[PDB]
Amino acid sequence: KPSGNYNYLYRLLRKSKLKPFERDISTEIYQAGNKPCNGVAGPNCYSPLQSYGFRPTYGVGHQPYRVVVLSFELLHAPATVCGPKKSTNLVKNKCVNFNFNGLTGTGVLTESNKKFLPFQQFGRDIADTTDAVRDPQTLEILDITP
Amino acid sequence: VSVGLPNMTQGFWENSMLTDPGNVQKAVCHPTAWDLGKGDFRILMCTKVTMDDFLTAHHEMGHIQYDMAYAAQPFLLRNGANEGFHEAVGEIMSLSAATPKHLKSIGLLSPDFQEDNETEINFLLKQALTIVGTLPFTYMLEKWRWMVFKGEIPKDQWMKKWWEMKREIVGVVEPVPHDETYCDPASLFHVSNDYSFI
Amino acid sequence: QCVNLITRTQSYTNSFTRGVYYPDKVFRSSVLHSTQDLFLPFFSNVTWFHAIHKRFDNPALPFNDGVYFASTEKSNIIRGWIFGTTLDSKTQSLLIVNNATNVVIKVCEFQFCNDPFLDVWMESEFRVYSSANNCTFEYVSQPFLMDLEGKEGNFKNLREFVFKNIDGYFKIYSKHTPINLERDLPQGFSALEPLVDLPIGINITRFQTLLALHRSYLTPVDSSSGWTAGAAAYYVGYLQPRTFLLKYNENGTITDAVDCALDPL
Amino acid sequence: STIEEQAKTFLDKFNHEAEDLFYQSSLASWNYNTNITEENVQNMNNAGDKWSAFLKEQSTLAQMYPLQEIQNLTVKLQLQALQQNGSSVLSEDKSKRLN
Repeated sequence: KPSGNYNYLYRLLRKSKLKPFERDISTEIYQAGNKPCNGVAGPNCYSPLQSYGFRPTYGVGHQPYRVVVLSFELLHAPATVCGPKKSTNLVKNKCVNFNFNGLTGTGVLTESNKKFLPFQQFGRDIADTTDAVRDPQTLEILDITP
Repeated sequence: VSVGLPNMTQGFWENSMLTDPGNVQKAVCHPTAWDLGKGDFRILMCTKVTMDDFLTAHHEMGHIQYDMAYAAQPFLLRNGANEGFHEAVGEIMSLSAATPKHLKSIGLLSPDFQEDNETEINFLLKQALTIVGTLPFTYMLEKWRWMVFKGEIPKDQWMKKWWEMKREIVGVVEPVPHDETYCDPASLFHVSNDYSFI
Repeated sequence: QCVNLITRTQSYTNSFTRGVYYPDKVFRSSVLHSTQDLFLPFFSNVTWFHAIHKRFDNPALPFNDGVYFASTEKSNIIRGWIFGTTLDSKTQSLLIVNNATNVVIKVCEFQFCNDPFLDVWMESEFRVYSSANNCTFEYVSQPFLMDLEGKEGNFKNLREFVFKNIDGYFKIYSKHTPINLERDLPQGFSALEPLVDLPIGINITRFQTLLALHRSYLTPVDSSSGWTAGAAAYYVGYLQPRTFLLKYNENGTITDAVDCALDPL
Repeated sequence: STIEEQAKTFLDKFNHEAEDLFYQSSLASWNYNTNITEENVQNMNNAGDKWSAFLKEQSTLAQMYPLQEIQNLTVKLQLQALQQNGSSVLSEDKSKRLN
């Protein structure tokens, strides 16, 4: 603020040593010692909150910087946050390697013949060989052959 | 930075008005520094094309460099060791800038000019006229002020006392005697506003 | 707020054929193959907890290794589904609300009633109350049940769900079967479809269900007076790990299942 | 909770508040030296009067602190510069006569 931004407070002295991610929001007047605080006192009542001042004329080490600190966490649980992956175009009638999903395949691609059911992704024969895949983006059925 | 002191804030130069302020707003022209506090300094003058303007600018930058040096020290400790140190360290940066080899290196002086013994002697004589000429005058002013403020010498013994050790201490005789009511050594600028000479 | 909560009944019956679901996302055509996993046993003994409803009931119904839930209902009086372990704002607990606007799914701790209730209505609305909100989660979707007042001069349909807890991947399967038989479960065969999987990771031990019937229109004059001790038909069965054989069609269905431990044949 | 920590926090809060007041007064004096106005005169006059009252208050509050109970040279020096007398024994008539 050109007249000084005093709304940005900070607590100079805490009751004990800080805990990782511990917050002090109370406006308690910090009785340092040798005399009880007793509401408001001159020598030993010692309010610890301090303003920033924050004029635009402040120095480089004194200018208001804005900081974002980020912390992730992992656990023995399903991972709810990941990073997106971009898929290339899909081709047909060529002996190619492909990764339509978490499964990895290789073979020639051909258009649909057999209708699927909506809650289905894998077509298999009697010998546990996958041969039908529904595309992720487009809802088209494709058949692979070795 | 040839000496070794690092560069500082780029917003300071625009924050200091250096040319003639003009009549659009009243402003003084004494070259003065401003150590405003937490990372803010200003200089104030009206710059003209004089060599003494360069001397005063070097003096002001020495002052402000010493100002920002002790910025990490607290506000009560944000000064020199005593009062005379700041003026002294401004003065040595003021005088050291008048070296013609520096002016030739930076191109202020052309390399055709040369320094001889007699020119250096004249420069030393001018320096003695400025520096060591004022030293015994400052000495006897300080001594007279110390006997005055100590309250030891009588007030009414000053018929010729300041006159007589002006005659014998520095070798200056008054042309006309003065009576007791005169306080001419106490009539100077610094004693009138209680500014010390030590 | 909380209301009268000392009411309990009981019943008992069997279960013939229902309780077959698709194993996972896989498709085959005219292939007869077997799996070993959790299932509802054929001809197994189930626990009809309560018979019919304007009645009150407060059971403490436990949970173990999945559960088969079945109920007939017109106008969809059943609205609430509560799972969890402590159910007293101590550990995270499931909550499903199947209001006609949109189904709301929320897992966390809750200080509800020991026997919670939802409604009293018209003009204004009696919404969810009497709970704690010290917890974060969200899910919303299209409501599971089909359109209300689906009744004609004859019987129309029957709702069925199964719930399975595995690896923190809570799975629900369901079906709405349109039948005209008017007598409990029907003699026939069908399957169960996979719709929703939730990554949660919370153990479940006890669970109940909720009714959202308006006890009255005006609040202090009318409420509940001489109508208690009962609840609707929502047949409950457990699950055991066994083997099955399934038959697949030419389009890909499940049209016949035979038990693998019933009889020597 | 010895007297040294109380002296430390008193010195810190005095440094901060006096730094703010000194910054305001020096800023007002600088922009008045560039642009002479009577409103600026009132500005740094009020700022300097408030800072003088503040320094008197800090000196009087620091008079409680024992100057012989500090072993650190910096805190001892700053308390010595803070526990100055100035007007410890000074009649108001004598003070206004001096002024």
